[PDB]
Amino acid sequence: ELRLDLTAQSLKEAWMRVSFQSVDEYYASVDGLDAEQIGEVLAALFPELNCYEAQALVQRTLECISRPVSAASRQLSRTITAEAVGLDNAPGHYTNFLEWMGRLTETRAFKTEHALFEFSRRKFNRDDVRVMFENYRLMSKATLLADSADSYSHFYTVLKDFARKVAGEDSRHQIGVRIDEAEVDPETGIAVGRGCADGEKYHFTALLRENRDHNGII
Amino acid sequence: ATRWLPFVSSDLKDYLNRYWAVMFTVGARPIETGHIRHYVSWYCTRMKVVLLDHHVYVEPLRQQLQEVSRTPELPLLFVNKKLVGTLRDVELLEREKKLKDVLHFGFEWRVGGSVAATNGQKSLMGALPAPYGDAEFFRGRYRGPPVARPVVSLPTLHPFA
Amino acid sequence: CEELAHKMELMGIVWNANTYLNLIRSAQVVGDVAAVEKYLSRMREEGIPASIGHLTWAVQAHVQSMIRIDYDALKEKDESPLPTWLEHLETCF
Amino acid sequence: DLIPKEHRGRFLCNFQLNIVAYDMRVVKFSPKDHRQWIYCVLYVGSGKGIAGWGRAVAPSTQEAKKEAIREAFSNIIAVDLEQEGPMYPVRVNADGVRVLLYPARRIVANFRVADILCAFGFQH
Amino acid sequence: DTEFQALVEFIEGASYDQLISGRRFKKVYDVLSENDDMFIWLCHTAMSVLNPGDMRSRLIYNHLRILAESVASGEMTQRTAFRFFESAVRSPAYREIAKRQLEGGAATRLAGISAAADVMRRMGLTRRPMSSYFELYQRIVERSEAMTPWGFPPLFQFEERLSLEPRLKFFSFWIPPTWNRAGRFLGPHVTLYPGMTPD
Amino acid sequence: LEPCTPREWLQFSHRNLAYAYNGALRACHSLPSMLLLYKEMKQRGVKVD
Amino acid sequence: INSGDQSPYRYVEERLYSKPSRLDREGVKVNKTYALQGLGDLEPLRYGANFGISEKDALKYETVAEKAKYMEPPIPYSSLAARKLAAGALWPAAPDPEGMISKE
Amino acid sequence: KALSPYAQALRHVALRGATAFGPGAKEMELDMLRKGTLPADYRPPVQGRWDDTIERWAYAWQFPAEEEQDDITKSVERNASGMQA
Amino acid sequence: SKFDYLEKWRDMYRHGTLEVPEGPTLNFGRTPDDHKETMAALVRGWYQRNR
Amino acid sequence: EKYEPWEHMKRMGRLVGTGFYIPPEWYNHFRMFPPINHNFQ
Amino acid sequence: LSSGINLGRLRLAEQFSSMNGWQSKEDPAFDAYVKERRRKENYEAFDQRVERGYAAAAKLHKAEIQNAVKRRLKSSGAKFTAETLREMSSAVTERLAWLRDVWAQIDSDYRSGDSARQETAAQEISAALRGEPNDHMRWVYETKRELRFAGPVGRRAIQEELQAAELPEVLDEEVNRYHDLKLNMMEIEREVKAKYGVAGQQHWAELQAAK
Repeated sequence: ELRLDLTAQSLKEAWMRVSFQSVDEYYASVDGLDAEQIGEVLAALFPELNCYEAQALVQRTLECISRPVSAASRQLSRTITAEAVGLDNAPGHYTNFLEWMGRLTETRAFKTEHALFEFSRRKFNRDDVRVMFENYRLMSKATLLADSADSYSHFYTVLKDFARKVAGEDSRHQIGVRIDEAEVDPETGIAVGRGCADGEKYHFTALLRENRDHNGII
Repeated sequence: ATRWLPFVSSDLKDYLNRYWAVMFTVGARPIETGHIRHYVSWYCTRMKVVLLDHHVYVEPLRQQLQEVSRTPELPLLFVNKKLVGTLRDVELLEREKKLKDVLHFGFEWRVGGSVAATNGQKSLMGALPAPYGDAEFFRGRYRGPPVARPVVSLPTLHPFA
Repeated sequence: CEELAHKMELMGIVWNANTYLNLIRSAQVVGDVAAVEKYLSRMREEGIPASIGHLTWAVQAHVQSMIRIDYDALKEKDESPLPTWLEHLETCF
Repeated sequence: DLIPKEHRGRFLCNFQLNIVAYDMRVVKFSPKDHRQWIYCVLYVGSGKGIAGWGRAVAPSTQEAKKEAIREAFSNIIAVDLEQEGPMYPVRVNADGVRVLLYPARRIVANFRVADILCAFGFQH
Repeated sequence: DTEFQALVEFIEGASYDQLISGRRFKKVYDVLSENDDMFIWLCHTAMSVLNPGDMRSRLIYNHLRILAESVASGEMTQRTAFRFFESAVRSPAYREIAKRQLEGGAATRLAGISAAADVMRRMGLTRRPMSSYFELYQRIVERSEAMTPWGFPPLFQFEERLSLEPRLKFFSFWIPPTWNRAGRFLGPHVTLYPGMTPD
Repeated sequence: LEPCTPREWLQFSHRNLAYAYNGALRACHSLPSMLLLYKEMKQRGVKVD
Repeated sequence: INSGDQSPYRYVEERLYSKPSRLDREGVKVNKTYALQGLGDLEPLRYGANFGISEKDALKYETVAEKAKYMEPPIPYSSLAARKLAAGALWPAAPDPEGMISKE
Repeated sequence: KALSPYAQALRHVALRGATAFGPGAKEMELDMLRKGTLPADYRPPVQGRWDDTIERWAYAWQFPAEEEQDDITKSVERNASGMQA
Repeated sequence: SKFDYLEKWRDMYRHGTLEVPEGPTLNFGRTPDDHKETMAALVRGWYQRNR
Repeated sequence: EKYEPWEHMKRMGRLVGTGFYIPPEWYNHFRMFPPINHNFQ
Repeated sequence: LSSGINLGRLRLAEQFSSMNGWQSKEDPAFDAYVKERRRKENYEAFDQRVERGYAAAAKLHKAEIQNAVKRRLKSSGAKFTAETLREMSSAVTERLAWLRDVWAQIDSDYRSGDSARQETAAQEISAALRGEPNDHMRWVYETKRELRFAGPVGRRAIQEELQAAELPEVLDEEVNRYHDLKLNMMEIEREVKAKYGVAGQQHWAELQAAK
């Protein structure tokens, strides 16, 4: 994916070095270059590159004029299937819709409204509520009026961290065990730990050292 | 208006056209028929069970069943003239909660994704497309609750259940 | 009649000289020269040309408008309808 | 808010009300508590074609009347007063109560039904 | 936004009380979930499965469009709208059209739903300027009416009675009074429904 | 969030904050946006993983 | 939940499925028994807003036959109904078969 | 009102003022999207092929049906020489 | 049609054949004093047409 | 049968015909595009 | 019976039944129809936010016209007939076209690029979305009542002054509806206390003491 994206960007910059879209051209989805042109230039400059990879480079270069990464459609293809959407013998229409839907899903309004949906579905905890309260508190009145114009900005400024939480396995924090820093005497390299039991009856402090030899005793 | 007559036909298609949900079985597989009966009766749908052991036209009906299901498996269920399959497929549909609809309305949800695997209410957390992918290269990604697992098999309560 | 024409539009049976003629006649029977002129303007802004029948029924809308004006409410103001009659005859000729 | 939303900005006539009956009714909430609510049935009429009848239960007379009026406006109906009444006999049977409505040149019903006919506007 | 005000009140109250309470979550959830989006999406999903060429389909399309516009503007109430909708859906012509559609390999249903989302945005039938598109994503990726073969949710109120009888054994929708021992709280005043257990 | 009470001090840790900052970086959509977050990571004592 | 002199299962049963619980949910002032607040998508679809049929209104009919006569049809669909459909909760999952094993 | 197309166009240009001849709403949305300054309020004009498809559907619900294309009796009527023979 | 005339004028403006002021000259409905602004914007055209 | 959409249309027709009720837009729109009838086919 | 009409609609049925025959280059007739539709759209179409504001304003104006006609009927005791319905609809359509041109001005300003013009368009769009009614309409109502109550030379002066302005047709009922509704006291006290401060508080204290 990185190879294809960077090659597409290199070709786009080459075209701009060498050289606005109208409504008719936008509807026709005709970019500054043609698929045949991209294929010929790629075949000329890259001999060993295979036919399938050349077709992939053509597709990616054509699509990077609209969206650089556009990795949402590839993933959404697995969630939504042609038969499910009733579009089985129309692969072109299926892919067109998948691109449309992924590029719409990537939008800020879509994330805000998904976060609102999950909040309505009650998948937040007191920590999330506190974070939302801090965001709202730091948000000011003039900023609130400014964001009310967009009508999604003020929602997003409050739900931004919860927007991360709802996107679970790709962007969710994992609160792991606490990892502190070592505390050992530099001269003698001894670490001191504590232990208790029975409240006030049993109390021990253990001094731990690294036995440079393999003869360690307690 | 006419005397009662039990229905018989040498064609599987007659059974499919006549009965909504029809299961073909034998007397040598009582447990599978009992399980499919349990599921269908739980979902309260009229169902006809036909025993092929004494049914006349046994060989015609058997070969027709085998060619339509692409397997010799006598306990077979049919809804809307389609094949839902044997007890294993019925159990699968019960697992992912598509059996209610395949019985009542006669269609399997093709939405993709499982509804059985849920921690609470059903929502879309983790469904949105991930930019650039790389759901695996966030080693400190949220991993979920600490699922527990058994140590030994805890012998099965009954050889059937 | 108006809603039948609107249903033609919404069902995709686009309007025609005959449809506009029907609308003009419907407006004329009550004497709505305003609606008749609006219908003629709609025809003109569309591609269809208005015809001598449409002009005839515009003149008929004018005669009905002359008939329909409220002479009691005009008398209570003490206003002669002669200027209105002359306006109508001027536009028709 | 007494008129439902679907009928809010549409009535061009002033309605006038009267109550068919008030009553005392006991309502059970739990086997250990029975409350004593009030039941009211009433109807509203405009005297020019639009009228309706509602009924409700509430712990108070005013609350019951409010709910009954809301139901009456929900179940409001209409007639045609070109002739100020019917033009043929209408015989209906609403599960035991058999009612005849016929044309005339006056009101030929008892006072209770004459009030309803006035609510509707049926003088003939 | 009123729903923004509700969210603000909920967060304020939860942070004040140091707990998330049933009352306040109920208030915010109701404010969030009070909207006619469900019915308008129902109606437009039904409209989607139609064919833009058939004249009967055009009549049904315009009828359902008028229905959705009326409910959105609030002129007609939800119950009356559902009666109109269930009639227009149970019609035989609609079922013939949907059955014809589901047969082909390339059905215009997806385009129908997308155009429905765009129309909802433009006509202002939504709660926020871009809510219809998340609604569409949900209807596509989650079990809804957009994923059924007919375009309406899988209930027996939207099915044919003649189609209802031969499938499920239900009678021949209240608990008979003679059944004094049915359940802990089940009684004759508790209703039942053909294809669902709302409990 | 800055730890104020001992209960939050029992949860604060730089290497663990690296997790939250990685998550925010992944959530971010633009390199210019991630630059401010990474500059703040470095300005803080957060351990870079 | 806080359970006093009764099991939590029976306590939740009373506070979910019960005449006073339903009446309080519809908004009728009762004191001894209360419904469970703010259950999101978990409250029974029978008692969700815009579904079923109002018990505050149903109090108005003295008999079940009268209720059947005068009671208008229920709303077929709702937002909570859509959530239940999406979760697959319109019909309980089938329990293990008990009609083919003996009683232990 | 009763404005002819000429006066209607003149009034249109009077109401706009040299912006009527500019790019247009869709073109400006496209330019904002490509430059990255598109408010979240706006529907992004993206995936032109699918957008055109759905718009074609929307206009398809109004598209008229061609009626009475050709009549053989009228054709026979029209050709004078054949009818004379 | 209005749109045919308007497209031809678009082409003329693009070619520089005709000149249209930047911003609306006939303006109304937005402020109480707007016909005055329209007159102020049309003075030049009216005087040139008359003389 | 009391709740049929045709009966609702008729009831609204009588309400609007009284002359003291303001019709909704959907009344005229449904007069143009009446409900879909199951009968006669 | 398979006539020209029936055959035409039968032929139109299947191409749109499928998803194939009505695409970008399949049916030239449908392509021309869509081209004309888009040609009209690109000219008569506004920007999205201005469209939303226009929708809100049009809703308000529709409601106000309907309220005016309802006021006429309630006052005169007449009954709402089909003639009244048609007059209502025609007036609403006229007002919608007028304010459509008004928001054409607004959209052109919003798209001009000039910072001040875009600013003004932004505040007016925001006001329309928040639903605050215009001040131009208030001035229109005030001027209409003044014309109603003015003598003959004053009427001629104002009428010839405004005849070219193209102001919307306002019903006497709508003007009277605007004028009749009472004026709030809290806004008045706030405005006087803001414009005069301590003098405003002293005056309002005197007024309340009078109360």
